[PDB]
Amino acid sequence: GSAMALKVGVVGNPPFVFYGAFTGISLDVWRAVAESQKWNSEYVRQNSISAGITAVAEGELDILIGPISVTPERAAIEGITFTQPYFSSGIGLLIPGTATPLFRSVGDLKNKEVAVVRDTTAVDWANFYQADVRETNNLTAAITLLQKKQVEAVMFDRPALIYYTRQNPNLNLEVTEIRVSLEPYGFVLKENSPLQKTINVEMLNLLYSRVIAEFTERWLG
Amino acid sequence: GSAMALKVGVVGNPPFVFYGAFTGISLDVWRAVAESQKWNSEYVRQNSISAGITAVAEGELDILIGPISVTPERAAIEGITFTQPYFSSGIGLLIPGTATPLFRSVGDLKNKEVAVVRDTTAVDWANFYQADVRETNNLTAAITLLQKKQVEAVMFDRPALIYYTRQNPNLNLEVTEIRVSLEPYGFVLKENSPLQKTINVEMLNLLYSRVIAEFTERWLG
Repeated sequence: GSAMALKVGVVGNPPFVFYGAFTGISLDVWRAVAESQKWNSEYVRQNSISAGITAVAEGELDILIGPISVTPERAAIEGITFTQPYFSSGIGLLIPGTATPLFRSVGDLKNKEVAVVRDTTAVDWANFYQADVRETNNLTAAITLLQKKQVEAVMFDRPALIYYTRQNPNLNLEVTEIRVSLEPYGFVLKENSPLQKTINVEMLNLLYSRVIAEFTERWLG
Repeated sequence: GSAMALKVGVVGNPPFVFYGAFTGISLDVWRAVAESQKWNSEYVRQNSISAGITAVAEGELDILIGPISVTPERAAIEGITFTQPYFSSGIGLLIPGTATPLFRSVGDLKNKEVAVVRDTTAVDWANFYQADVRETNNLTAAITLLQKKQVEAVMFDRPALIYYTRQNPNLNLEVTEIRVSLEPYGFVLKENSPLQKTINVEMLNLLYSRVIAEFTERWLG
């Protein structure tokens, strides 16, 4: 169709989002939704989740997609609304194989030099657990600090950490059994958006038909 | 305060909803939300979920609370919108203790006389798995049919079934390990409701603070 394209902001990390142009679990979900409605899309990579949320509130974007945790603080932002969640993720920790005995619970996080990526929920969880928080620009930067020896762990979404370890088995890094939290992922629309109902129904259809589970299995099974 | 009360429709079964006047997990969640905003409530028991959803769409109710599964078909109903989910429930099966070997998977459901409560997601799941569906007016009626000997199982939300077995250990009924599905519970508001953002933030606060987990532990821990 020749209808005006929806402006789709993209933010996140593998396996949910990859940057060529754009691929990953989140993109598979959005594309299935867009395709079912014969919609045209224009993808714009966003610097951060909050930058993307502001762009949706300001009408600069029609929707923000990616592994975006639905949190009270974000849901409180004026002008935006979250879609129904499409994935239930856990926030975990990546540590050196030898540090396994040291990280058995969230209580062990206190005072430990924990690396986190700026503008992610991990920053807040790391501060809440009284870790020695060290913010970085990206996951690669946070892991490069662990690869060296400045931080005793990296706090980030569990699926992304697992994916990373699978691309670098040679590194001997391990994702602990510790779950700092369980957070649902959703997309961000403008409040009272006329697309909301259609997107929710479609995402729920994908969820219940186990199609999203297949997408996830393709990138992390 | 003397502000106009919100019309709160109530539907569901224990441990989420009990009928005196109204108590249970769902009522604890709603009350915490209402209390945080100093809101006044007027509770009206609903005959069924779809009856309650229509009452919200028609403006007869401001919100419908209870263990309401967020499904594509319901999200598609004109005039309504679901809040963010507050609980992740599983749909299970209640069978006689002796029938344990017979129910090891959803595939074993085909042709088995399965009892379901009218207007619940179990009706659709039972039909989808090709069981010999037998609709009843309520859970007590569906279980009374199992207590006799007409159905080989009762399909209903797992927490409600477990709660039931705990009030009647003398019956020797068992909730199988089979999970027909995993469904999130949410409340129903009028589409583009001015209360939406406030309710979502509050429910998310309750969720993340583990307060909802405490409510659930009180009625089913």
